Amino acid sequence: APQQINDIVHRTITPLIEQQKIPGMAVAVIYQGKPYYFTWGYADIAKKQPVTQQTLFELGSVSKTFTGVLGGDAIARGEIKLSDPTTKYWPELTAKQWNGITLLHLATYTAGGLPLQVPDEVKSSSDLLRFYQNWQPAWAPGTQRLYANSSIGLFGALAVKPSGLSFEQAMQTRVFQPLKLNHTWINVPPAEEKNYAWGYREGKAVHVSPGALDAEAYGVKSTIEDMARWVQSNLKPLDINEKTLQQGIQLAQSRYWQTGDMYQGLGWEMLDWPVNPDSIINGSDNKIALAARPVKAITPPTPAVRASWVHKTGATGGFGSYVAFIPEKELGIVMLANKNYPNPARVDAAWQILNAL
Ligand SMILES: *[B]([O])([O])C1=[C][C]=[C]C([N])=[C]1
Repeated sequence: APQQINDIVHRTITPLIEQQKIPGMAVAVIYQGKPYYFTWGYADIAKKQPVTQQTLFELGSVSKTFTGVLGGDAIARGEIKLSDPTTKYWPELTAKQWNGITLLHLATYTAGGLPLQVPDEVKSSSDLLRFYQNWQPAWAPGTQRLYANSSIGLFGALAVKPSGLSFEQAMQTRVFQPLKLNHTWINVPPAEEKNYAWGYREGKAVHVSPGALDAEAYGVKSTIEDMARWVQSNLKPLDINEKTLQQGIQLAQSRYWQTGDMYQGLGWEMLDWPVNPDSIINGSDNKIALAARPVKAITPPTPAVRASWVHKTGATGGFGSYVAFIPEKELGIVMLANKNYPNPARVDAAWQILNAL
């Protein structure tokens, strides 16, 4: 890396690790459309295995970007519409609530109070349906934003319906492969197990446990290299050869709703650039990010705005990730750690480094 970049990263990251007590970390800066990688520490402390560019990490919520992108591609293919009511795809979903809730609502957390999480007692397809049928909304559709896995997960389960594929095959075929994310998995195969880092929560080594709609809402595992490649793709959609994906990417970055100074895409979250750092930093905090907030509709939605600060945080019980990019400046960063540390800290660091370029 050019010394500038080096200095920046090191200057900012080291202290973060030290303070947060992060066992491993990989970072990639995308500068002028070129990535530069940094790794630190361990992937597995016990076996003293270090973090490399091949180490796999749990994306947690950053999976939502993928979901949102696979959904846009489906839209671009003419297989679904955001305006379609949910029932068109899950006709058994017969209860009165479901009435006017469309794919758009689900995909954006504005359905009217769907829970953050799917209850752990929900296992079968039967449990699921019940869960849905019996859910009672707190608000009218399209009035209040509630960050929810059961909201977005559901959208992604249904988006792939017309295709005929399972969520995983569709992601693979339609997203991973075309983009050349060969080390990106929902289910990590045996041949890759050796590179899969241990999450660490309370000194204990942990892995994401399976659950309803996990693939769809938080099930991706990937590497710093593939992450960087994913960031490059979202930064320059137009260079993507596959029409639908290209288009699909752009739709995921479209602005459907606004709250405070933030806009809701399809998995992505964006702000206007330049941005008020206090805004994003503090906004990232759980108390704020997970709360119920009133939304204003953008009618019609605004197409992907080059001047933005695009991003998404993500976490599992043993990991914590962050991605941010500014299409207009051809810059981004990706931060992967095998420890779930505080959001604002991630935000602060990303902004420091990115502000410096
Ligand atoms: B996801 O893993 O529920 C997620 C959302 C917002 C912040 C973070 N760290 C994770």
